[PDB]
Amino acid sequence: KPASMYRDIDKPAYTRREYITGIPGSKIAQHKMGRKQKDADDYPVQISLIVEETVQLRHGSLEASRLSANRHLIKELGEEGDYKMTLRKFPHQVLRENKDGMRAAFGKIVGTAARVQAGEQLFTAYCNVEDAEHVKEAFRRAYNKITPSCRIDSSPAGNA
Amino acid sequence: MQMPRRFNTYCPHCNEHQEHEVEKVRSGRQTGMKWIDRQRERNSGIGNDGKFSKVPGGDKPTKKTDLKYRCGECGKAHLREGWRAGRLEFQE
Amino acid sequence: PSSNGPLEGTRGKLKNKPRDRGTSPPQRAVEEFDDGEKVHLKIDPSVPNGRFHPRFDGQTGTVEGKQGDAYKVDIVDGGKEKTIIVTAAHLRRQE
Amino acid sequence: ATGPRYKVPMRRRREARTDYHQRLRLLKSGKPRLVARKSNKHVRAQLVTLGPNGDDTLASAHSSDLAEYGWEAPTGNMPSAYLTGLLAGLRAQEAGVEEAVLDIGLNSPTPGSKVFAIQEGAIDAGLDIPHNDDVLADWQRTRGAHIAEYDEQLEEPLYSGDFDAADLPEHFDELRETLLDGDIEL
Amino acid sequence: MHALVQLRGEVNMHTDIQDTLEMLNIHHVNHCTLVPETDAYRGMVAKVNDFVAFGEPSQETLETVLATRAEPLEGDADVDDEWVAEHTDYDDISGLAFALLSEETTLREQGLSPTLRLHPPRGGHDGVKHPVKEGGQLGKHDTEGIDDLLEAMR
RNA sequence: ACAGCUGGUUCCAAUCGAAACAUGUCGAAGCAUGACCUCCGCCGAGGUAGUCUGUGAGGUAGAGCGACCGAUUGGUCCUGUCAAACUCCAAACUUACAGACGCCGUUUGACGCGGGGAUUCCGGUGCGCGGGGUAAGCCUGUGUACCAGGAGGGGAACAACCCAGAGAUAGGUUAAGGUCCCCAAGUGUGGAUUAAGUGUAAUCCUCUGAAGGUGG
RNA sequence: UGAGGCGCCCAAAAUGAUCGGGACUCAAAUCCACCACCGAGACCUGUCCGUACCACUCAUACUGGUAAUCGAGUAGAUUGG
RNA sequence: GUUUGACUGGGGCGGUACGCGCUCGAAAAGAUAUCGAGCGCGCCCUAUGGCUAUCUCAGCCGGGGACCCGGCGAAGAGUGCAAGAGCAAAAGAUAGCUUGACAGUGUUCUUCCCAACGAGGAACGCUGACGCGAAAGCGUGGUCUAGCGAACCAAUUAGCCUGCUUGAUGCGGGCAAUUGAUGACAGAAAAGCUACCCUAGGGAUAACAGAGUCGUCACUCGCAAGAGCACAUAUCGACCGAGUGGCUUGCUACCUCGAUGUCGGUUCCCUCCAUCCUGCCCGUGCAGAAGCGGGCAAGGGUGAGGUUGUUCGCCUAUUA
RNA sequence: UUAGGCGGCCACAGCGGUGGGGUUGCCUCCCGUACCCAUCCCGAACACGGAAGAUAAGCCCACCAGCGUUCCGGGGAGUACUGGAGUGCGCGAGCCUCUGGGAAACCCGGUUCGCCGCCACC
Ligand SMILES: CSC[S@](=O)C[C@H](CO)NC(=O)/C=C/c1c(C)[nH]c(=O)[nH]c1=O
Ligand SMILES: [Cl-]
Ligand SMILES: [Cl-]
Ligand SMILES: [Cl-]
Ligand SMILES: [Cl-]
Ligand SMILES: [Cl-]
Ligand SMILES: [Cl-]
Ligand SMILES: [K+]
Ligand SMILES: [Mg+2]
Ligand SMILES: [Mg+2]
Ligand SMILES: [Mg+2]
Ligand SMILES: [Mg+2]
Ligand SMILES: [Mg+2]
Ligand SMILES: [Mg+2]
Ligand SMILES: [Mg+2]
Ligand SMILES: [Mg+2]
Ligand SMILES: [Mg+2]
Ligand SMILES: [Mg+2]
Ligand SMILES: [Mg+2]
Ligand SMILES: [Mg+2]
Ligand SMILES: [Mg+2]
Ligand SMILES: [Mg+2]
Ligand SMILES: [Mg+2]
Ligand SMILES: [Mg+2]
Ligand SMILES: [Mg+2]
Ligand SMILES: [Mg+2]
Ligand SMILES: [Mg+2]
Ligand SMILES: [Mg+2]
Ligand SMILES: [Mg+2]
Ligand SMILES: [Mg+2]
Ligand SMILES: [Mg+2]
Ligand SMILES: [Mg+2]
Ligand SMILES: [Mg+2]
Ligand SMILES: [Mg+2]
Ligand code: NA
Ligand code: NA
Ligand code: NA
Ligand code: NA
Ligand code: NA
Ligand code: NA
Ligand code: NA
Ligand code: NA
Ligand code: NA
Ligand code: NA
Ligand code: NA
Ligand code: NA
Ligand code: NA
Ligand code: NA
Ligand code: NA
Ligand code: NA
Ligand code: NA
Ligand code: NA
Ligand code: NA
Ligand code: NA
Ligand SMILES: [Sr+2]
Ligand SMILES: [Sr+2]
Ligand SMILES: [Sr+2]
Ligand SMILES: [Sr+2]
Ligand SMILES: [Sr+2]
Ligand SMILES: [Sr+2]
Ligand SMILES: [Sr+2]
Ligand SMILES: [Sr+2]
Ligand SMILES: [Sr+2]
Ligand SMILES: [Sr+2]
Ligand SMILES: [Sr+2]
Ligand SMILES: [Sr+2]
Ligand SMILES: [Sr+2]
Ligand SMILES: [Sr+2]
Ligand SMILES: [Sr+2]
Ligand SMILES: [Sr+2]
Ligand SMILES: [Sr+2]
Ligand SMILES: [Sr+2]
Ligand SMILES: [Sr+2]
Ligand SMILES: [Sr+2]
Ligand SMILES: [Sr+2]
Ligand SMILES: [Sr+2]
Ligand SMILES: [Sr+2]
Ligand SMILES: [Sr+2]
Ligand SMILES: [Sr+2]
Ligand SMILES: [Sr+2]
Ligand SMILES: [Sr+2]
Repeated sequence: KPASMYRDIDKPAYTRREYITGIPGSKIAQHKMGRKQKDADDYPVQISLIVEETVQLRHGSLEASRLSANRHLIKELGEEGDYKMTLRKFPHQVLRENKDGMRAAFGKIVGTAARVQAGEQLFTAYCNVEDAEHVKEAFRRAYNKITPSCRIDSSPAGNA
Repeated sequence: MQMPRRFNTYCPHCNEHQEHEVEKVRSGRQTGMKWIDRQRERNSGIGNDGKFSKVPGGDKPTKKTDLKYRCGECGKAHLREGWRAGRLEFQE
Repeated sequence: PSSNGPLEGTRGKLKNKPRDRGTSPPQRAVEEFDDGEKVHLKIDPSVPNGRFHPRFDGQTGTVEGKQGDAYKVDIVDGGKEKTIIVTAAHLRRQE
Repeated sequence: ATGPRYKVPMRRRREARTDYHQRLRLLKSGKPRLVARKSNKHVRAQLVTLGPNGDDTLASAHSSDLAEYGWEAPTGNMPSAYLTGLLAGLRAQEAGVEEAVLDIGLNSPTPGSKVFAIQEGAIDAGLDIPHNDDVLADWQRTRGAHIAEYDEQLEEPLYSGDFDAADLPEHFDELRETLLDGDIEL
Repeated sequence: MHALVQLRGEVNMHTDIQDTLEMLNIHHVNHCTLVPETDAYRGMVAKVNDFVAFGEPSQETLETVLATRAEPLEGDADVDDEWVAEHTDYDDISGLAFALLSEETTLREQGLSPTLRLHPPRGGHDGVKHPVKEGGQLGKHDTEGIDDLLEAMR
C-alpha cells in the first residue's frame, strides 16, 4: 500500500486501545541502538535527523529507515562501535482501510504510524569526532526511506 | 417480585390509614347483552364483517400489576396504577 | 446526539471541578431572593434536587415569585418566554 | 495535602465542630436556632440567626453569669443547664425573638439530658420551640434531686468547697424564682 | 477623533460588519464619517478594519472636506462659514473642525448630516486588497496618509 | 374513473419578498403543524443587527499528564513517546442578563399581539471547522456569505473567484483588473536576477510537478 | 564550510503545439521600490420618473417640501390600470 | 376481492442507524447528519423502598487470604444493570422500625432548543392521611439520565346520573379511573411469482458509454540490503520512499431513461511510444559467432494457421 | 477571643516541624458511676456527677517552607493557538502578512504555615 494513503494528517487522532482492537504489531525492532549502557552526554558529537514537513510515518517506514541507518553504523563502526543512536518516535496513530461500496465504509484496522511535526528530530545519534561522517551517511540513507525532506542537523559539534 | 398480602396504607373511603388486603383482579364473566354484543349480531352477515372479522391481538412481554386493595375495616376496595412485574407472589 | 434524554451531552456542565467535589455549603441552599431579582442559573453538581433542565445552564433570569421553597424564575429561551422552577442551591445573585 | 486533586474538608468539618448535614436541615425551618453547648464545667445557650458574613447571635446566656443572680453551686449540672436556657430564653424575648429550633450540635439526643433541659428552660422563658415532653427529664431531676439523693449516700460531702452539705434543689427554685420575676436586669 | 471612509463594497461582507458601518452612519462606498476615539467606538472600527480607511486628519484637511462635502441634516443648502455661523455653535468651519477633532460635538449635533459623501480618489487609491503597511489603502493611516486620501477624495 | 406522476394554464404596472429546514405521517416524487414571506386589524413606548464595561455559563484550539486514566522506550533516579470516547491547566471565541454609546421607533407606530393568504419541506457553491472515504466535479454535518432568484465591470470562454448590488438620461472620477500589438492606457523610472521561451497561469475537476540530485 | 535567490535534471500519450493569440530575452519574465495613466450601471454631479413620508386640501385633484439613512428579484402575498 | 410497509451511496440479499438511554463524533452557550465509533434498555427488587440510630470504605503495613488489635488511607469501595455524572459524621455499611412504591389536584419544564404537536417522564406546590425522628426535617419508589403504548371494546373500583305516557322488576346507556396492545413502538386485520406482462414517470435511481478519482492495474524513479566464486551497480535485485499514465478493476451518480443499439470479429482511416524488427550507438561476467543489459529513434514493417463466440490465452509451422 | 461558642469563604486554610502558655479564671486532659442515658461485650464511647492532679495531648499564642496550594515578578512568550481581511507564498498537506486577542508546561525570585463576621469574656 502506498504511503500517499496515510502520510498526511487529515484525520482525528485515533489511538485509544480501549476502543480499538486488532491493532497489528509494530515492525520497529529497536528504538535505542549502539551502546545503550553508556550515556549520551559521554559523546562530543550529537547529530539528529530533522523532518522538514509535518507528516505521518508508518511503522514499516520507521523500521526500514532505522534499519538502513543503524546497519550502516554497524558496518562502519562494528557490532560494538562506540556510538549510540535513538529513534525517538513511536507509532501511536492507528490506520484503517476500507477494503460493498461506500456503504458502512468505516475501515478495518491495518497498521500504525507516528505523527511528526516539521522541525522535529526523528533520529538522534551520539558519536566520537571520528565517526561524525559515518553517522551523516547513515542519516542520508535514512531520509531516503521516509516521506519528507530532512535536515541532518549537527547539535554539539564545533570540530569543523 | 414479592408483596405483602396485607399492609397498612391509605383508604380513600375511610379517609385514613387502615389495614388492606391485596388481591389480583379476577376477570368477571360477560353477559353477552352489552351494546357491542348486539352490534356484532346486527352487523355480521355475508362476506367480511369489518371490525367483527378481526381477531385478538398480541401480548406485551410483561404485564402491569392488576390488583384490588380492600380496606380491612370498611370492606371497600380501591384501584391503583400498576407497574410492570414479570411475576407477583404474595407473602402470607 | 445518539440519544435525546435530559442529560445528553452534559458530561462537563454537570461535573464538579475536583476541589468543589463533595457536599456543598448550606448557605447558598438557604439563600432568599426577592421578586424582581436577577439571578444566574447554574446547577450545582453536588446537589441532586431542585434542578432545571441542563439546557438552561448559564441563563440569567428574574425571580417572579416562588412555589414552596423553590423559586419561579423567568427567562427567555431564544424568543420563547419560560418559567423555571429552581431551588436557591442552583442560583446566584447577579453583579 | 497530597496533591492538586486532593479534597480538603471545609474547615469546620476537619475541626470536627460542625455537622453540616444537620445544619442545613436546621436552617430550612427559617427560624432562629437555640444553640445548646456544654463544656466539662459549663453550659451555654445562644439564639443564632443567619447572616451575610456568618451567623448572628441575638441573645445568649452562659452558666457562669448565672451567679450574677444568686448561684453559688457548680455550673455543669441539670439545674445549671435549665436555668441557663431560661436566662438565655428571657433575654431572647427581650430582643424580640419569639421562636426557635433546638441545635444540639454534636451532642446526643439522650432523653433527659442537659441540651434538652436547656430547651425546656428556654421554652418556659416563653420561646416557641418544637419539642417533645417525653424526652425531657422529669421536673425533680431538673431541680437537682438526683444529686441530692446522691449526696444522701454520704460519707464524704459530694461537693468539695462546701456550698452546702446535703446540697440544694431548693436553691434552684430560688434562682428560677428570681428569673421568672419581672424586675431582674437581663 | 478618526475619519472613517468605506472603501470596500457590501457584497459578500459579513452582515454584522455591514450593520456596524451603518450604525456609524455609512451606507455607501466613499462615504466618510467622523468618529470619537472611545472604547465603544474603538471596538467598532477594529471590526470594520478590513473594509475601511481611517485615521486622524489635520485641522486643515478636515476644513477642506467640510467645506466641500458637508451637508445640512435636510435640504441642499450649501455649507460655508456663513451657513456654519448662522446654524451652528461656531463662527466658521474652523471653529467646527476644531470642536469635532477635540470631540466636543458631532455633525448631527450641529444640524449637519453625519456623513461626508466623498468623491472617488483622484489618481486612484493604493488598493483594497492590502493594508497600509503592505502598500494598500485599508486600515489605520498616518495623519499625512489619511490627509492624502481625504484630499484626493475632496 | 382515479393518480401523491409528466405536460400546459392567455393583458400592463406599483409595494414587499421567501423556503429548499424542524415535529408528526404506510412518510420519504405526498401532506399536516411549525420556521420563514405577505396582507389586515389591535396595542402605544420603547427596541437591540454593532461595540465597550460589569455579573455569569462553557472545556474546543494549545498544552500537559512525579494531576486522574489508558497507552507507550531503554539503562544500572535517570532517559524515549502519546490520546475522538484522558485532564492539574487553558485560550481565541460562542453565549444569558444589564448599563453605556451608537442606530432606530413614538404623523414612516417600532417592540408585542390577533386574524386572512400563501409559497416551501430535491438545493447548490465558496470560505472556516469538520466526520467517513486512497480519493472524487464523493457521501454526510455545521457557521457564514453567495448562486438559485443578482444586472453591470473583470476573469479568453466560464451559476455562485474579484469589483459591484441596479429607476431613466447626461457629464465626471474611480473599483476589480490592466497599460508591446490584437484592445482603452507605458515599448515608464531606479535597481537586481533568470538563458530555461524557465516564465508571460490569484482562486480552480480546469493552473501540476515529487522524493532525490545539481562546480548552472 | 554554512545560508539564501533564480534556474537545470528527475519529466512518457494518443486528429493540430501553445501563456486567449501574436510574440517577448539589459523583457512584453521574476523580485524590490517608485512615477504616470486606462478602465463599470460603483462614487460625485444636472434634469426627469416611480415610491414613501410631510404641508395645504374633500381629494388618493393641484402646488410646495423631504429621502446620506428609497429604487435588483424566482415561488408567493398586496394594489392601481 | 385484497394485502404483501418504510430505511438503503440503485434495487434484491444482508442489516434496523424503525421506540428508548449514555460517551464520542459536536467545532468550550443551545441545536446538529451519515449503513458514524464504543455500547446499552423492553427489567429486576417488599427490599435491593422509607426513616432513624450507630458507623466508614477500597488497598497497603505492623502485632496475634477466615477472626482479633493498631497504623496509613477524600474515596481508588460501595451504591441492582450501559455509559457519563453524584455521594463520606453520606446518597455507602450495619441494626432496628416502617409501608410515602399513599389518595385528591395543580404549577412548571421536558417530550418537541429556537417554535406548534400526543402518550410517557421529571422537578416543584396545595389538600388529605400516615411512617420515622427530640426536632428542624426526610419520605410524591430505587442518587441522576433507559425500563414504554391512542381511539373503539372488555373486565375491574366507588358513588352518582339516565333508558321514549306512567309505576315496578329485568337488562341496558353514561360521568371518573385502573388493567388487557398495537416493538412498523404518535397504533391497517395482510404472503409471493411474472421471461406473457401493462401504465405513469425518473438520468430524482442502476446496466454500456462519457466525466471525476486512482485504492487496484500498467509503467517509471530514489535508496541499495542481498548475490553475482572476488566483486551493490555485466547482470538479478527485497524492503521502504517518491511519482506518471488513464490500457485493468473498483468507487461516485455529474450528463443522457419523449432510447446515444451489447461483446467478439470484419472492413477502412488517423494517431501514441512505455520500441518487437529494421538504422545508429554504449556496457559486458565483450576473442569470435552469439547472447545479455542500456541509449537515440515512431520512416517502414509486425504476417499465415488448430481449439474456442470469445477478448485473452494455449498450441503449430514460417519470420528481420 | 491569657486558652470560649455559632459561623461565612471552603488548602492563601493541607502535610510536616519548633518554641511558649494556665492556684479558687477559660478550654481540656483528668477523677468517678447513685441517678437520666449508654454499650449486639466493655462509664472506651455516649450520658450523668465532679474537682485530687496536669499543661504531656488537644486547644490558643509566636514561628519555620521541605512537600501540597493561592497570587505575583522576571524568563519561557507576544511563543503555541486564534476572531477579521488578502489577486501573499506553496505541486500539495500547508505557510505567510496585516488587524484584534492570547495560553500551558517549566525554571528562577517572592507571597502563602488562613482571612473575615456575630456573640461572649480581666
Ligand atoms: C446497453 S447495456 C449493455 S449490457 O449491460 C452489457 C454488459 C457487458 O458487461 N452485460 C451485462 O452486464 C450482463 C449482465 C448479466 C447479468 C447481471 N446476469 C445474467 O444472468 N446475465 C447477464 O448477461
Ligand atoms: Cl397482577
Ligand atoms: Cl426547567
Ligand atoms: Cl458542645
Ligand atoms: Cl440588493
Ligand atoms: Cl516561444
Ligand atoms: Cl397604470
Ligand atoms: K437512459
Ligand atoms: Mg466535551
Ligand atoms: Mg440631504
Ligand atoms: Mg490594484
Ligand atoms: Mg404584472
Ligand atoms: Mg404603477
Ligand atoms: Mg490536541
Ligand atoms: Mg430556482
Ligand atoms: Mg481613470
Ligand atoms: Mg491602443
Ligand atoms: Mg512551459
Ligand atoms: Mg377495489
Ligand atoms: Mg424503497
Ligand atoms: Mg455544545
Ligand atoms: Mg384496534
Ligand atoms: Mg381487567
Ligand atoms: Mg412512528
Ligand atoms: Mg418520534
Ligand atoms: Mg411504461
Ligand atoms: Mg439532471
Ligand atoms: Mg444523476
Ligand atoms: Mg443514433
Ligand atoms: Mg524513448
Ligand atoms: Mg558480439
Ligand atoms: Mg507513422
Ligand atoms: Mg508543650
Ligand atoms: Mg496555487
Ligand atoms: Na342492522
Ligand atoms: Na460540592
Ligand atoms: Na388512483
Ligand atoms: Na408520493
Ligand atoms: Na430539503
Ligand atoms: Na417526509
Ligand atoms: Na439605546
Ligand atoms: Na488548530
Ligand atoms: Na443576493
Ligand atoms: Na467578457
Ligand atoms: Na512557455
Ligand atoms: Na414577483
Ligand atoms: Na402494509
Ligand atoms: Na449491502
Ligand atoms: Na405529558
Ligand atoms: Na474509471
Ligand atoms: Na497518476
Ligand atoms: Na518506427
Ligand atoms: Na486462435
Ligand atoms: Na496543653
Ligand atoms: Sr479527512
Ligand atoms: Sr524523503
Ligand atoms: Sr343486519
Ligand atoms: Sr360474515
Ligand atoms: Sr409480543
Ligand atoms: Sr427589496
Ligand atoms: Sr460553538
Ligand atoms: Sr518597458
Ligand atoms: Sr529595469
Ligand atoms: Sr473538465
Ligand atoms: Sr495549484
Ligand atoms: Sr526536488
Ligand atoms: Sr424598481
Ligand atoms: Sr423592486
Ligand atoms: Sr398480487
Ligand atoms: Sr450496485
Ligand atoms: Sr430521587
Ligand atoms: Sr417462498
Ligand atoms: Sr422463460
Ligand atoms: Sr433524447
Ligand atoms: Sr520519445
Ligand atoms: Sr535492433
Ligand atoms: Sr474488451
Ligand atoms: Sr481464457
Ligand atoms: Sr474513665
Ligand atoms: Sr502532488
Ligand atoms: Sr494584549
